[PDB]
Amino acid sequence: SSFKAADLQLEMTQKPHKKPGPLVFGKTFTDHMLMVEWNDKGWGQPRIQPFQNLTLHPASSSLHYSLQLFEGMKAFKGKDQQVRLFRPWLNMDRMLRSAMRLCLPSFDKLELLECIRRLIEVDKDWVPDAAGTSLYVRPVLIGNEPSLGVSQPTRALLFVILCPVGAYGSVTPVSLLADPAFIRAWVGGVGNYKLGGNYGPTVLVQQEALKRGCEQVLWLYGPDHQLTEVGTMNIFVYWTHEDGVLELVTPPLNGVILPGVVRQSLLDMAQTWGEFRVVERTITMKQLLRALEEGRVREVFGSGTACQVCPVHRILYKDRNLHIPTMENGPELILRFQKELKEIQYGIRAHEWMFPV
Amino acid sequence: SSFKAADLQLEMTQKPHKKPPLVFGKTFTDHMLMVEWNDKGWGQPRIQPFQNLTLHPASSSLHYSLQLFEGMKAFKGKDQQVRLFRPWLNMDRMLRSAMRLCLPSFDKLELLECIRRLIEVDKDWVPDAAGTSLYVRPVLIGNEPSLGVSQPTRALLFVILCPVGAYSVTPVSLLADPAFIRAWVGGVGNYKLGGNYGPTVLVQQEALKRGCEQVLWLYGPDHQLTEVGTMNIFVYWTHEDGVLELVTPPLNGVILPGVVRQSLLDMAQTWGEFRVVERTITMKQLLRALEEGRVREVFGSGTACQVCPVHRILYKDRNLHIPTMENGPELILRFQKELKEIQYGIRAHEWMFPV
Ligand SMILES: CCCc1cc(=O)n2nc(NCc3ccc(Cl)cc3)c(C#N)c2[nH]1
Ligand SMILES: CCCc1cc(=O)n2nc(NCc3ccc(Cl)cc3)c(C#N)c2[nH]1
Ligand SMILES: *Cc1c(COP(=O)(O)O)cnc(C)c1O
Ligand SMILES: *Cc1c(COP(=O)(O)O)cnc(C)c1O
Ligand SMILES: [Cl-]
Ligand SMILES: [Cl-]
Ligand SMILES: [Cl-]
Ligand SMILES: [Cl-]
Repeated sequence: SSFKAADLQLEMTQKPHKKPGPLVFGKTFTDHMLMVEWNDKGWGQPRIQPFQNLTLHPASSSLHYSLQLFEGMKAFKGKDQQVRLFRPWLNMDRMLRSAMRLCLPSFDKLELLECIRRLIEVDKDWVPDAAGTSLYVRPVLIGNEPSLGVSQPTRALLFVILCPVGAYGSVTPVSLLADPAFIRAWVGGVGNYKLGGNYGPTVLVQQEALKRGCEQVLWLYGPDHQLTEVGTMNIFVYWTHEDGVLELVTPPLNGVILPGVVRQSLLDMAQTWGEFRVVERTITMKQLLRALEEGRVREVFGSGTACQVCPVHRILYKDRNLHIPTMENGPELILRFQKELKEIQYGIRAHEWMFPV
Repeated sequence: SSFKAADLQLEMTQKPHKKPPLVFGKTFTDHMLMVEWNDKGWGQPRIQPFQNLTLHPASSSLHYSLQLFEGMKAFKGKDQQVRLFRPWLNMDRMLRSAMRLCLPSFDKLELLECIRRLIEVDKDWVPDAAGTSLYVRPVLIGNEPSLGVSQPTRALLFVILCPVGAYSVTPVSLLADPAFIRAWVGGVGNYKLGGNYGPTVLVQQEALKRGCEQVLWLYGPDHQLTEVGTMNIFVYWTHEDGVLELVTPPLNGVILPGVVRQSLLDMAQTWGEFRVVERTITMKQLLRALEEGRVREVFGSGTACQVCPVHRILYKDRNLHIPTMENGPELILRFQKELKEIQYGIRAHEWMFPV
């Protein structure tokens, strides 16, 4: 029933744009896009087409009832000009889970991956090769039922667009607002899926953080103020735990955590090293407060595709500014992660995580 | 800064559609309202032929759900006068929604007049059979062509219209499973935002699979009854203190403040015949009240279906008969009678806004 890469239709652009000569994340797009339509006849043939507007019926359920989901992954170009995607199978898996949660049509993950490979191959010259640059890949699946009844759509659109990017200077630390009034996601909810509806409501919360002199939001959960995420990034703490053991901890996948690809990759790398405990456990502000008083915290940071690994130096909680000594500790773990990831992403070391285009 | 109705651009259709049993939200009228917002502020509002939207693939409406909507009804009286039901409350709510998603503010009375003009142009689409109306669907979306999660510098406000029939005293069954969560305290379930709806589609499919028609949304360790489908919930009973009462859950974060809900509270409070309260309702209380024969009627309220009775609730594996229909339903019938008198201009009333 899935659309097939074997049926890919291609229309080259006749309005090719000049590439960037200052890359602002997510604002510059390449010449082509993928588009696939689904209706009562199933999936149509996939097509690579020139970058262009979507035409939607004004009642489209994508716009009224948020039948929408997305992905985000990067492709990187090595010195030899070979382009490789970073662990894209995980994004495909996550995308399909999102689709099922929103009653959107199923597709074949490898068929989509091949279509995306073909699209990036067409726009290969858009993938920059300067240090710290990449191509951001944005798949999207939206419902497209022209009806105001809240219902499973009988029509949908799957499309993929591409953006050359730089950093989002990838080792500049940030300050976080930690206010329990704002709740990103709830157990039994959809916070662990990459659905559009999870993001729009955060915009005002981010504005409030800025107003309070902070740069990003630390999302707290539950009566014990668990640290869940930071902005649109997973949170990690490298510390000596209350039992005396040095560990890297991140919250477990209990429903309010988006299971990041970078997150998983950091756990995977640190487990492979075998040099300290690597654990998924709830982290509370009580534990962090005590650990900071007792000098046991080394580094705190967010993980995610767009910004990679970002250090945190301050947390504002219950009107008090908590200094986080991440930069004082190197930040050694952060720098090590960034170096090993860069070697893999740009092909300095062969690795099964990279998917060649 | 707001767009002004005085600046309205009118483009009449050259291809009118053939007019219509009306199925909710699937038939559209000939025209729509469109207004764009960008760095220069609001453009001039426009009434134009119903037509597709053209959106940049990076539009923040489609990636980060920078989208909200409204729903309200216009009614045509016997003499063809068309009137909107309490539209000021929808404009108020729409603006609260806009602020919550960092979308641009607009002047509520300017939008109302633009909407009046649109309905006037499409006045012949407003049906006048008993139980029929015109459903008005305003929408505001962010339209920033950027993958950054940020306040948009572009937005689009549009309004489409649907003639509708019934949706009106046929009772429904509800699935009440605490696994399902519509909204949480500290969330945005109390705003009419697109994001609150998409996740419910799968849950509604589970309700159907279990032989029920709609979802009774439970919340909290005490299994509070919050909402029913996309409708507010009311219970008419004799409470544990022996007092006859109409109760609906309070606006404490997980309840969408319905216009019909407020109207029912206003109406019953004005009668002064029984106690009318906003208080949480738990399954424990309902189970006990059912066993003691204290429950008279349970129903949902909302624009598309008005007031709908409930006759059954499946609470996990236990099937509960709700005696609404054996009790008249006297309250539901009275509310429906009085609202009809007001909506269709039988009785002049400040709740109605003439077109
Ligand atoms: C939703 C995926 C695309 C995307 C949008 C966006 O706005 N951001 N912002 C990010 N990082 C901001 C940030 C910096 C430091 C900390 Cl500790 C937390 C958040 C990311 C990423 N990655 C991202 N992605
Ligand atoms: C979200 C606004 C438009 C809209 C869509 C939709 O699907 N519905 N469904 C409704 N009612 C179903 C229902 C019937 C009985 C009970 Cl007890 C609960 C829900 C309504 C309405 N009103 C509506 N509106
Ligand atoms: C996308 C996302 C992440 C993790 O992203 P990866 O790029 O898969 O590592 C974490 N949290 C939130 C809220 C996200 O949207
Ligand atoms: C719109 C809405 C209501 C109330 O609707 P009114 O038509 O304003 O009475 C109640 N609950 C939910 C979930 C809604 O979307
Ligand atoms: Cl992998
Ligand atoms: Cl998960
Ligand atoms: Cl009013
Ligand atoms: Cl409210």
